[PDB]
Amino acid sequence: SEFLVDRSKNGLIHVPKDLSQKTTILNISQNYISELWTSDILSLSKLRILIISHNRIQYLDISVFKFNQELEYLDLSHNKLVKISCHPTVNLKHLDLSFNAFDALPICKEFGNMSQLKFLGLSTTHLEKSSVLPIAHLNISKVLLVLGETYGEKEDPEGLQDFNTESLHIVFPTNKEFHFILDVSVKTVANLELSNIKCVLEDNKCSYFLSILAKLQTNPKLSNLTLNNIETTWNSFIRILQLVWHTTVWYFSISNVKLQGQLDFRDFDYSGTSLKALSIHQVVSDVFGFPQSYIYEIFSNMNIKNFTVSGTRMVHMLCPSKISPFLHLDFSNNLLTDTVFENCGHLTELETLILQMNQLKELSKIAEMTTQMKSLQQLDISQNSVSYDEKKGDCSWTKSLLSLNMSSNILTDTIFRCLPPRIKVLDLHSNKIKSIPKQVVKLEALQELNVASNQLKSVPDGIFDRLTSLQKIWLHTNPWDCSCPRIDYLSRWLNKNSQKEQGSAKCSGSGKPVRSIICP
Amino acid sequence: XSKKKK
Amino acid sequence: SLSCDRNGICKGSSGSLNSIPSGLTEAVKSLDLSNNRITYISNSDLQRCVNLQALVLTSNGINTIEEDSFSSLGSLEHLDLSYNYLSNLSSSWFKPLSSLTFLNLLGNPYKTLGETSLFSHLTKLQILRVGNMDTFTKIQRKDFAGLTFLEELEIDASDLQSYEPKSLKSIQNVSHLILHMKQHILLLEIFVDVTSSVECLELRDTDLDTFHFSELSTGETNSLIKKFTFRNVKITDESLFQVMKLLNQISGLLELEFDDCTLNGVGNFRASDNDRVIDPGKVETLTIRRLHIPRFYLFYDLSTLYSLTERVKRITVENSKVFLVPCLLSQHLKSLEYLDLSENLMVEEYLKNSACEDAWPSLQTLILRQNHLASLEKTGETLLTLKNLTNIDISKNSFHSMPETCQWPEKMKYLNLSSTRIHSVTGCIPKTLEILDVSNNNLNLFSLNLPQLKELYISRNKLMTLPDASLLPMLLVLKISRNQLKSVPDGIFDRLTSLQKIWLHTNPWDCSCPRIDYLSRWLNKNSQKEQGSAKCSGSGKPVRSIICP
Ligand SMILES: *C[C@@H](COC(=O)CCCCCCCCCCCCCCC)OC(=O)CCCCCCCCCCCCCCC
Ligand SMILES: *[C@@H]1O[C@H](CO)[C@@H](O[C@@H]2O[C@H](CO)[C@@H](O[C@@H]3O[C@H](CO)[C@@H](O)[C@H](O)[C@@H]3O)[C@H](O)[C@H]2NC(C)=O)[C@H](O)[C@H]1NC(C)=O
Ligand SMILES: *[C@@H]1O[C@H](CO)[C@@H](O[C@@H]2O[C@H](CO)[C@@H](O[C@H]3O[C@H](CO)[C@@H](O)[C@H](O)[C@@H]3O)[C@H](O)[C@H]2NC(C)=O)[C@H](O)[C@H]1NC(C)=O
Ligand SMILES: *[C@@H]1O[C@H](CO)[C@@H](O[C@H]2O[C@H](CO)[C@@H](O[C@H]3O[C@H](CO)[C@@H](O)[C@H](O)[C@@H]3O)[C@H](O)[C@H]2NC(C)=O)[C@H](O)[C@H]1NC(C)=O
Ligand SMILES: *C(=O)CCCCCCCCCCCCCCC
Ligand SMILES: *[C@@H]1O[C@H](CO)[C@@H](O)[C@H](O)[C@H]1NC(C)=O
Ligand SMILES: *[C@@H]1O[C@H](CO)[C@@H](O)[C@H](O)[C@H]1NC(C)=O
Ligand SMILES: *[C@@H]1O[C@H](CO)[C@@H](O)[C@H](O)[C@H]1NC(C)=O
Ligand SMILES: *[C@H]1O[C@H](CO)[C@@H](O)[C@H](O)[C@H]1NC(C)=O
Repeated sequence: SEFLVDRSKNGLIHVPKDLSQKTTILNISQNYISELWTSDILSLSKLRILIISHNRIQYLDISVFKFNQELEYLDLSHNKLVKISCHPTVNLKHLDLSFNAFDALPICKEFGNMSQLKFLGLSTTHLEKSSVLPIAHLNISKVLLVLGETYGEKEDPEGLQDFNTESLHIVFPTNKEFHFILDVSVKTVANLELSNIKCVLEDNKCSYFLSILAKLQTNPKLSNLTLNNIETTWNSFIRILQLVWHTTVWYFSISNVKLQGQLDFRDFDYSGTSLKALSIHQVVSDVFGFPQSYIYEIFSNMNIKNFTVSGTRMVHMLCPSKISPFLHLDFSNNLLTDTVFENCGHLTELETLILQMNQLKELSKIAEMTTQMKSLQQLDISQNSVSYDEKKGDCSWTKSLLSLNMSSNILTDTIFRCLPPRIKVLDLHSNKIKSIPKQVVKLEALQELNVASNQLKSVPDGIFDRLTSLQKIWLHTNPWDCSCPRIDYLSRWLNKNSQKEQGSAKCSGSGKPVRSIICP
Repeated sequence: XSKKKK
Repeated sequence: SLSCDRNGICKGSSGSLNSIPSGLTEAVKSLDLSNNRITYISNSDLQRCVNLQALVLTSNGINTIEEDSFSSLGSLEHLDLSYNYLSNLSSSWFKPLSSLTFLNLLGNPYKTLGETSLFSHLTKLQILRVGNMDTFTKIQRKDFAGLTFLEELEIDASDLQSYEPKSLKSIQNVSHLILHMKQHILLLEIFVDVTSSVECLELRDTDLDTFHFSELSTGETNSLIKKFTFRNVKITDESLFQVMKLLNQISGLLELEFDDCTLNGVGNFRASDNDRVIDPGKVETLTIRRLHIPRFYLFYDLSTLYSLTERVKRITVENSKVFLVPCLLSQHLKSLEYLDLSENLMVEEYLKNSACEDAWPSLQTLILRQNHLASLEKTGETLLTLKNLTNIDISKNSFHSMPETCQWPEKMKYLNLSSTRIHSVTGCIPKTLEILDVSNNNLNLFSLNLPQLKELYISRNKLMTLPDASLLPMLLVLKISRNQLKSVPDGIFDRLTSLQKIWLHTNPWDCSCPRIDYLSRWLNKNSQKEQGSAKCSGSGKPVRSIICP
C-alpha cells in the first residue's frame, strides 16, 4: 500500500499540512521550506521516505522524527544546514546531509546505532579523522562527502582513513586550484569517485592532484575510478591518464573535461595495466597548434577491451600501430568522418563499433573500413548523413557482421544492393526508401527488419515469402497505398503474421490499419 | 590548426 | 517505330531500330535515335529531309556512315553522334552542313581527326565536343581550322600523348574551353596557345602532382582568362605553388575554382620562390568544393598564405571537412564579403575562434548550412563580432529549440532556419528581419512581431492556424503550403496590404459553406497572387473557384 504525495516545486514555505495518514513517501523537494516541526509529520505514522532536498532549512532537530518509526530514507541535501541536534532516531538506511553548510562533519554519536545504514551523505569545510569514529564500525555501502568552498586550511591527510565504505565520492571545492593533501586512498574502497578538479597552471602542473592519485597505487582493493569536472592542460590530462594506467583499476570513467594548452607529453607507457574499460564523456578543448595526431595516437594504441569517447569534437581516429585488443568501441556523438580507421588491418578482434551521431556520409567508404574487421558483429552508423552511391558497385563488408543500424540517414532503396550476407538485424528507419527491391530475398538470415518512417507506398507481391528467419518487422509511418488490387498481399500477410509486425502500418489518408483491408 | 614548426 | 509529336518532333520510342527508317516524312524537324541498335547510315534512308535540323544519334554503335548523307539534311543544327563506333571521321560530313550549331563526337573509337583539316564548311558552329577518354591521342594544326569563333569547346584528351604546336592558336575566341588530360606533360604548351583566346578555362582529371612551372615563351601578351576551373585534379603542397605561378601569368584572372580535387599535402605551401613571389592579382572569388585531403586532421593554419588574402571578396569551401578557420587568418581576409562553409565540421567553440574580434570585417553573408551547430543562442552571440553581417544561413543544423531572447548582429536581414528541427519560434528571432525561412520544421503556430518582414517561408510544418498577419504588415511573400491548415479568419488577408505571392496548396481546407466564404472568394481576383492551387479536404476541387449561397 504505497501512498505518495509529491508537492515538489510548489513554492511551499511551510511543510504542507493535512496530508493523508496513508502517506509512505513525501516529496517536498525544491521549495522554500526553512523549518521542520515535529507537528508537521507526527501523524504520518507510515512515512518511510521523506525528501526535503533543495530547500532552505538552517537547523534541524533530529528528535522531530521520533513519531515516524517507519522512516528509513531521509534526504535533506542541498539545504542550508549549519547545525543538527542529536537524538536517537529511527534505523535509517539512507541519510543525505550533503551539500549543506556544516563546518564540522555532521556525525552524531547516535548514528553508530544505525545498523542498516547503506548510504550516508555528508558536508564539511573542516574534516578531522576523529569525527568519523562514531560510524567506523558500520559497513556503509556508499558515502558521499562534499567539501565546502572554504575547505583547505589546517587540513588532515588522514581525514578519510576511518571511513568504512565500499563506495566513496569526494566532491572538492569549485572555482579553486587543486591544492589539497587529503589522502583519498581508503582501505575499504573499491569504487572511488572524485569531482571538481582544477589545475590550469602549466608550471607545477597538478602536482597536488597527481600526488593524491599516486597514493592510489597502494590500494589493491580499488576497482573503479571516476573523475568529474576536470579543468586542466593537455599535458596534465595525459599525466592523469598515465598515472591511473598503472593502478589496479579495471573501470575508469572521466566526464566533463575542459582542456587548454599545447600537448607535449606524447610518450605513453601502456605496460602493466589492469584496465578493462575506459570511458570519456563531454570534453571541450581550446584551439591549439600541435598536430591532432598527438591526441589520437595515444588513444588508438590503448591496450584495453572497452573504450568509449562521446561528446567531444574529435574529428578523426587512427588505426592502432599493432594488432589491437579493442573489443567494443563506442565513438558516438563526436565529429568523425568516413575516413575513420581507414587503411586498417589491426582491428581484427573488434566485435562492436558505435559511430552514431558523427559526420558520416559515404556508405561505400564505411563498408571498406569494415573489410579487415574480421570479428565485427555489430555496427551502428545511425544519426549521420549516410547515402549510398550504387555507381560504386558492391560493398566490401566483412561477412561477420550480424547487426547493422543505419537508421536516421538519407539512404534510398539502393541500400539493398550493399548489405552483409549473413545479416540478422537491419534497422533502416528514417531514411528515404521508396521501395523494397527483389534483392532483399537474398537475406536468408534476416530476423529483424525495420523500414518504418520511410516513403514506402507498396511492396512486391510475395516479397516476404523467402524471409523464413524473419521474426520482427516494422512498417509503420509509411504512406501505404491501400487501393485493393495492390495492397492485397501485404494486408493478408500482415494479418496472418500479426505477431511479427511491430507497431501498426496504416493506410495513407484513410488512417486504417493495413492489416484490416480486404480485397475482392 | 597545426602551426608551422621552424 | 516512332511516336512523332504534332510539330514534326519524332521520338524514337521502342529502342530497337535496326537502322534509319525508309524515307522519313520531310516535315520532320527533330528526331530521337538515342540508344538504338544502329550500324549503318547512308544518304538513301534520310534523303527527303532537307528540313531536318535536329539529329540525335547518341550511343547506337555506328561503325560506318556513307558519305554525302548530311546533304539530305542540308541545314542541320543540333548534330549529335555521341558515343558511337565511328573510329574514322572525314571532312566529307562537315561539308554539306550549312547551319550547324552543336557538333558532338565524344565517345567514339577514333584516336585522331585526320590530317585533312576537319570541321570546315560548318562555319556556324559555337559548340564542339571532340574526343574520348579511351584513345584520342593527337591534335595537329590540321584540326580546328574551319572555325575561328565558338562559345564552348570541349576536348576529351585524357590520354593525349602529343600536341602539335599552335593546333589551337587558330581559333580566335572561345568563351569556355574544357580540357580533359591525365598527365601534365603537354599542359604548358597547350596553355600558351589558348591563354589569349579563352575566357573560362577548365582542366579536368589531370594529375598535377610534380607539376612544375617554367617561364614559357608566350610573350607579354595579356591573358583573356578570367575564370580558371580545376575539376577532379590531383595536387600536392609544392605543385599547388607551381600552379599559383602559372595563375600569375593571367593578370586578369578574377575567379578560381576547384571541384572534387585532391590535395596530397597538409597546406605547408610557400608564398614565394627565389624569383617571383605569388601575387594576389585581381582574384576576387575562390570556390572549392569537395576537396579531398587525406590528412585533413593534420592541416596547417595557412599562415603561409596571409599575403594572398587581403583582396578576395567571395570564398566557398564546401564539404571539405573544415573544422576551423584560424582567427589570424579570418582577420587577414579584410575584403571578404561572402563566405560559404556549407557541409563541414563547424561547431560553436570553433566558430567563436574563427569569428574572433576583427575577423572577416567586411563580411555581409555567412553560410553554415550543413554543419554541426546545436545552440541558436550561442551561434548568434558568436557572430556579434561581424558588425556588417546581414545574411545568415544556418539551415540543416540541429537546433531543437531557442530561448526567449537572443543576441544577433544589429543589421540582420535574412535568417535561414530551414530543416532545423525547431518546434516553436520565439523572440529569439531578430526584429530587423526582412526574409525568414523556417520551412521543414515542427512548427505548430507562428506569432512573431516582425514589422519589416517582406518574406516568410514556413511550408512543410504543422501549422493549424495561419501566421499572425497583424504582426507582418509589410509581408510581400508568404509560403504556407503543406501545413495542415483547415480554416482561416475572415478578412485576415486585408492586413497584408502589399502581398504579392502566396502558397496555400496541400492543406486540408474545410470547404463547408458556413466558413470558406471569405477564403474561397479572396482567391478569385487574387489569382496572380496564388501559387499552385489550394484544394478541399473532401474534394480535389480547388477552393479558388467555389462561392457559397
Ligand atoms: C586547420 C583547418 C584550416 O582550414 C581552413 O582555414 C579553412 C579554409 C578556409 C580558408 C581558405 C583559404 C583562402 C585563401 C584565399 C586565396 C585568395 C586567392 C589568391 C590568389 C589565387 O583545416 C581544416 O579545417 C581541414 C581542411 C579544410 C579545408 C582546407 C583547404 C583550404 C586550402 C586553401 C587553398 C587555397 C589556394 C589558393 C591559391 C590557388
Ligand atoms: C538504432 O539506433 C537508433 C538510435 O539512433 C535506435 O533508435 C532509438 O531507439 C529508442 C528505443 O527504442 C527510441 O526511444 C523511444 O523514444 C520515444 C520518444 O522519446 C518513446 O516514446 C519510446 O518509448 C522509446 O523510448 C528512440 O526514439 C530511437 N531514436 C531514434 C533517433 O529513432 C534504434 O533502436 C537502434 N536499432 C537497433 C536495432 O538497436
Ligand atoms: C563492454 O562493452 C559492451 C557493450 O558492447 C558491454 O556489453 C553490454 O552489456 C549490457 C549490460 O549492461 C548488455 O545488456 C543487457 O541488458 C539487460 C540487462 O539487465 C538484459 O536485457 C541482458 O542481460 C543484456 O545483455 C549488452 O547486451 C552487452 N552488449 C554486448 C553486445 O555484449 C560490456 O558490459 C562492456 N564491458 C565492460 C567491462 O564495461
Ligand atoms: C522528488 O521530486 C523531484 C522534483 O520533482 C524529482 O526530481 C527528479 O526529476 C526527474 C525524474 O527523476 C530528473 O530530472 C532531471 O533529469 C535529467 C538528469 O538530471 C536532466 O534532464 C535534468 O537535470 C532533470 O532535472 C531527476 O531525477 C530529478 N530532477 C530534479 C528536478 O531534481 C525527484 O525524482 C522526486 N523524488 C522521488 C523519489 O519522488
Ligand atoms: C588544428 O587542428 C587546430 C585545432 C583545431 C581545433 C581542435 C579540433 C579537434 C578537437 C579534438 C578534441 C579531442 C577531445 C578528446 C578526444 C579523446
Ligand atoms: C561488517 O562486515 C564484516 C565482514 O563481513 C563483519 O565481520 C562485521 O561484523 C560487519 N559489521 C557490521 C555489524 O556491519
Ligand atoms: C557594410 O556593407 C556596405 C555595403 O553597402 C559597405 O558600404 C559598408 O562599408 C560595410 N560596413 C562596414 C564598414 O563594415
Ligand atoms: C534556406 O536554405 C535551404 C537549404 O537548407 C534552401 O533550399 C532555401 O532556399 C533557403 N531559403 C531561402 C529563402 O533562401
Ligand atoms: C573576342 O571577342 C569577344 C566578344 O565577346 C571579346 O570579349 C574578346 O575580348 C575578343 N578577344 C580578342 C582580343 O580577340
